[PDB]
Amino acid sequence: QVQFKLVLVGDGGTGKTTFVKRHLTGEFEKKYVATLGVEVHPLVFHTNRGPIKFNVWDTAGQEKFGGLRDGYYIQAQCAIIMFDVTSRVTYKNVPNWHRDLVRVCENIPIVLCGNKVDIKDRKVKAKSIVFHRKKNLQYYDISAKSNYNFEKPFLWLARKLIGDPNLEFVAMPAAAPPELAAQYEHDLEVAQTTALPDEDDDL
Amino acid sequence: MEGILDFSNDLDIALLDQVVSTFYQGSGVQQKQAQEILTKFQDNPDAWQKADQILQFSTNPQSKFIALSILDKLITRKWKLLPNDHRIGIRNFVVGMIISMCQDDEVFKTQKNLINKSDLTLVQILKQEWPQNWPEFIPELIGSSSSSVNVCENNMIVLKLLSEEVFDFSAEQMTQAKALHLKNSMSKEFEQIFKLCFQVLEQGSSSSLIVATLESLLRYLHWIPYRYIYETNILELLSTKFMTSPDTRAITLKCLTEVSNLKIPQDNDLIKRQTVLFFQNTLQQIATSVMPVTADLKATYANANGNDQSFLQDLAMFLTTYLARNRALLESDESLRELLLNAHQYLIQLSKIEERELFKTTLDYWHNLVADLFYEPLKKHIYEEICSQLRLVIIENMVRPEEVLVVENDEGEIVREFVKESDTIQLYKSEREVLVYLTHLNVIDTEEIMISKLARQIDGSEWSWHNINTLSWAIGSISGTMSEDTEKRFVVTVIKDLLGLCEQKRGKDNKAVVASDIMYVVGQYPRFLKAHWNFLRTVILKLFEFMHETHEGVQDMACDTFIKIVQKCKYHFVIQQPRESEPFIQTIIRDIQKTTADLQPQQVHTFYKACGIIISEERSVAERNRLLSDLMQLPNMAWDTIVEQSTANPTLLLDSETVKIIANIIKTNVAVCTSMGADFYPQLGHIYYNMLQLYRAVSSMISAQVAAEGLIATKTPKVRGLRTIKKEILKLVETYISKARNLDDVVKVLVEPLLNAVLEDYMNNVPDARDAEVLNCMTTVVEKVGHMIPQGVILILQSVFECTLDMINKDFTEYPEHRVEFYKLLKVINEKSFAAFLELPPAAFKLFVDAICWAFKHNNRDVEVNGLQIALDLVKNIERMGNVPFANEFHKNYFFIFVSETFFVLTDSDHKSGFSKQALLLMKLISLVYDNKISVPLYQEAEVPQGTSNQVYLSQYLANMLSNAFPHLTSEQIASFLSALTKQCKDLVVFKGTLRDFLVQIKEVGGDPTDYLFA
Amino acid sequence: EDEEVLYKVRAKLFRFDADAKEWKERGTGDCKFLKNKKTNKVRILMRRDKTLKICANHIIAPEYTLKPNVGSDRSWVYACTADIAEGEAEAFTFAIRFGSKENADKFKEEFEKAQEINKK
Ligand SMILES: Nc1nc2c(ncn2[C@@H]2O[C@H](COP(=O)(O)OP(=O)(O)OP(=O)(O)O)[C@@H](O)[C@H]2O)c(=O)[nH]1
Ligand SMILES: */C(S)=N/CC/C=C/[S@@](=O)c1cc(C(F)(F)F)cc(C(F)(F)F)c1
Ligand SMILES: [Cl-]
Ligand SMILES: [Mg+2]
Repeated sequence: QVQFKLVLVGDGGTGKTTFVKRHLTGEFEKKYVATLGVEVHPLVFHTNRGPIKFNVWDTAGQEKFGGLRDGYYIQAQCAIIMFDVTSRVTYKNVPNWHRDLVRVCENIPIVLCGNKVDIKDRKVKAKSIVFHRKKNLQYYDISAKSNYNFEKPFLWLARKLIGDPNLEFVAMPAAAPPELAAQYEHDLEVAQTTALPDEDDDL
Repeated sequence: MEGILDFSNDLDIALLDQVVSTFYQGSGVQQKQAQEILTKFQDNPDAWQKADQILQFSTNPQSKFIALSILDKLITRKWKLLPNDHRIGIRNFVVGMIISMCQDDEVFKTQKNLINKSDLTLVQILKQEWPQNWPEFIPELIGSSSSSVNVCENNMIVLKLLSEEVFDFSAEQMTQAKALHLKNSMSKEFEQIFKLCFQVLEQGSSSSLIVATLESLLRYLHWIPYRYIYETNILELLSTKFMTSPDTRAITLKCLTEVSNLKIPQDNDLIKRQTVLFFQNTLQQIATSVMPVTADLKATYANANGNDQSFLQDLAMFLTTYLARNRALLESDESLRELLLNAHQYLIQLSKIEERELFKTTLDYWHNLVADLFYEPLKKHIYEEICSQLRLVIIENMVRPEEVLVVENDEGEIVREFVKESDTIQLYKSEREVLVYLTHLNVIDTEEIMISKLARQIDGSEWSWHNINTLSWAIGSISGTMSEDTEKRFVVTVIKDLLGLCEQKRGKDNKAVVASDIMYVVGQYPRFLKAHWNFLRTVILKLFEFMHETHEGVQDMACDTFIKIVQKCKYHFVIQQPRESEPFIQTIIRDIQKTTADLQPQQVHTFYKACGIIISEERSVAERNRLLSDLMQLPNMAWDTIVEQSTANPTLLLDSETVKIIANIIKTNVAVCTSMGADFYPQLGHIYYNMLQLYRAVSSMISAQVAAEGLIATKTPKVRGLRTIKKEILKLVETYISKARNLDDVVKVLVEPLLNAVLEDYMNNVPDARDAEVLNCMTTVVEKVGHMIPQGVILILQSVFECTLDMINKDFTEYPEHRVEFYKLLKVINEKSFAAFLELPPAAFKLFVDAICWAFKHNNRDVEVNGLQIALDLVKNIERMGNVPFANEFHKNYFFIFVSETFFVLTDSDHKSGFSKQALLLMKLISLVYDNKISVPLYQEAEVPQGTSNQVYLSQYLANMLSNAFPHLTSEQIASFLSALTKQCKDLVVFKGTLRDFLVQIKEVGGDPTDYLFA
Repeated sequence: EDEEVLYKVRAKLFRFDADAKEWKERGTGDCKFLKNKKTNKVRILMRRDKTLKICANHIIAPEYTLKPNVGSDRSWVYACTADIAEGEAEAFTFAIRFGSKENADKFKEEFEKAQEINKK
């Protein structure tokens, strides 16, 4: 296990933190708590070429909460630029994020991601998205909510960093599992009587 | 670690260098605290005074990078504010430390990040000071370039970044006047920059200096005159020499691409020839130095050595960019024919690469080409052989169309798709367009290819799921391009062959693939089906067999195929065909229960929707109504039995099986109504009064359950089921009214029982029990018949306005549907029945104005737009009232509320996406006083002198507002901005420009007030 | 290959955050019941789709009881004292939702078969 610094950039509310959390814990955070500066999160995938670890530098998209700004990109070995397909202004600012990113990270694999494709009223159409071609970025339509192509940016980055385009995610074999009380039935009560979110979802 | 925050003591650099090392090279909790210390250190306003100390004494390159970040912020914002000895002093240690790092070969090699930042930080100074306070910069930069090679190379980085900041990223970040000032300054001194740039290119050949010089060249190509490129040898150097070394190749190919994209003075034969020549050279170097035209570029990209993928990406971008613009230069001359076809043969090979985004880049080109070949006389014969290959490339890489609902999973079985693949829909459309054009350009070649592929699928020598799928999807995609007689035999052969595969191939899996392809093909060829009834009948009966299939993909696709066929072939179902005792719609309706027995409820509703499409084709009103009645036999009998039981109770609805029966009856009514529209009225009339009674009964039980079990009840299955019944009843009415032709019967029969059922119920329920679909249903009622029921619009407002506004004014997050549907309803009311807002008592009309400015402040795009649109339309509404008491009292109460609130969202950074509409709204408000369309004074009688014009008071108000809102602006900056802003209120593109200038000046101190005299 | 697959079904798993007082998704994918042929002891093993990361790995203990969630007719909520999906053996309050009530009922039925096998 070698580790690669990934920087995650993009406009406010595009779904960067939601995306990372989804990969870390499996959760879908519905609240928008704006990142202050950066949150570093280790994130491991298991491949047929061994474990690959990313140090995911989850940067802040809002200007006022920006922090060190381009200082977060130093020694980054890859990156994800994120925008929201339900707002044009986040796609319009993709060149600004890229510009600041490639000034520091001159030669690194970058993914461009169009988040929130699960929303019906799509504003940035598929044919509009072409900025990645000249700048040699990989592009994926994604949704942190529906998990649409959620694994692709990491699969692709892993292939480039390890340098094997036949690299695949694999399942690690699971060890056989093993064979407070006054608050555990209190949790079990409030859990049964708290409703599971999104009960209209197909799962 | 926290000692660096305290500036009462001197800054400890060795401490700083470790908190930085802890941040980048460390982890965990130590990393998190170190980042907070660094952000507070950065954000301290006196931190820049420590930057020269850091640049001299610091040992850590990242500490120095952050020191330059603090300066970057100082220079872009508070530069003007500084004493002139600080400005001239900061310039000295930046210029002095850039040259320091370039003399040290090891620092120049190993610390490129710190050098690029120092260069960027210099360019920020140049934006401020150059050329007015630094006239000698460019001649001294050229003078320094002769001495050292590291200095020369780094100057190319400074000139690159300066070109970026002035021409590429100035539109947002600078005032119009200052962007123009800087562009003209560079444009004025580019003569001697290019002279250096070009002599360096002739004297290096391949190295880091040559790359950096070519990097800056790429930026110059974005803006410089055409004479610099075409009246110098430089096209020869790019197209020959710099193509041969791989270090220069990537950046050269990008330069040439930018050059290639230019439009040519087509009068000139010399530039035309030069444009042919650099292409001719570039292609020659690719053939000799990289790979020949025959090379398997698919395998190369897939192996992914070095920059091979980036190179092939850039080649594709270069070839397509050039050939889209300039391929006509190669098309007449017979000696240039081989060059034209080689370049296209490279694209044919690039197009075989498995990489979707690259494929889209190439496909976009092929579309451009085949489109031109379709319309341009005498072009298609040139590309016969290129097109012939492209048909094969596209047929073999057809993506799964939307309609095909079966896929292969990671296990390796043919399974229903879990979700829709949203990203391949545009890719399919793009492929179909190109493949359609190619089929038109040679219909014989396309048939032969597809049939010979289909022959090898039968004999088994090329059988797989990928091959048969792609073939069938392509066969389907080209529906329309053959003649009727050719399609006749073509489709017969395809079907008869696909049926052969059905027989031979065994298993659950194989049978599902072939059926999904047969379904796709059949559904794509309605013209065939219409001319061949016996076949159409057989198809439809086979689809009905598939509705009983244990495989769900096949089942679900048969329903979608059925609906798809009937949308196009409906007429052949309503007539009585030869050899048939009756119309086929009769037969379908008769066995409807038997046919749909194994279908899920939503699939049954599609089936009913399909029957609806057919029935609406019957133009005899007696017979259409009868068919409608026969179709609705099962749901009407279920419905009549439910009302007899609900008459006896109405507590029997608590039984959740009854709730589901009810919901599906309404859903079936909704489904038939969507296809039938205005023709559905007789079925609606049959159930309408009992339905709105059931709405009340269902609404009782919801409220009763909320009181009995708490707000949590709204999450339970039984209540959500009861809520569904209400949503679907509202959907049915919304759907009918939205398509109804006879608006008199809507107003007389439907509207008044509806309002009585839903409005008082909505109003009297708790927030969490209120269905937002009430609001949506009313939006449609007002939209279609709002003008006809002005007294009914008032009743809608009174019931939904204040209780809904109270749900959505605590924060921006809660009740998101209600939020959205609320402002839609207010929007359509304000357009269609504005009178309703005049009858609101004064205090409620205040809440309405508060409701609109609340919409402005939303980040939510749907709310924000409707907020700004209501504001716009409200001003027009009040304007058209003329000089009357309500308009006068409006302007006295709410004019400056709208002006100030519109100004808040322009200026606060967090409502950027509404800039256009905000600007338009603000222009319309300001226009009123400069046309004198506000008849009364806008001020208190003794606030200003007597008889002062509204134009004077408006400037005086805004001056004061902005002065308090932005105390760092000077009086002159404000006075200049408003002078400009007011007299541009009949010129929106300039008005918007003057706003963006303002937005730039408020992010800094000491902005130039003359900037606002730009137009 | 050490384990017989007794029952497999597509599902969405949640864990209850007690402090936030809300449910959070842990994974979506195939929930398998795996019968160890050496020990004859059944466990839940669940992997996330695509990434194949383990979102549930615990014994179907006899002590556990499947209780309904107030908001769902196609889910079960239960307390689990030893899940080893994310490394160390932690306690959790899981809920698990399925595509339909029919699937949820068959899950309950098979979960209790598994409990009787683990009881021996
Ligand atoms: N519909 C939909 N919503 C999403 C998706 N991803 C994220 N969101 C929502 O949009 C918001 C995004 O929040 P974050 O992920 O914190 O945004 P961010 O990019 O981290 O923003 P900053 O922290 O300001 O940089 C949240 O409220 C999410 O629930 C998605 O794929 N689909
Ligand atoms: C082989 S693929 N066996 C399983 C499915 C059978 C297909 S053929 O019976 C078939 C399918 C269809 C379709 F898809 F319904 F349109 C039509 C026809 C027919 F030839 F038109 F009858 C046959
Ligand atoms: Cl002044
Ligand atoms: Mg964030």
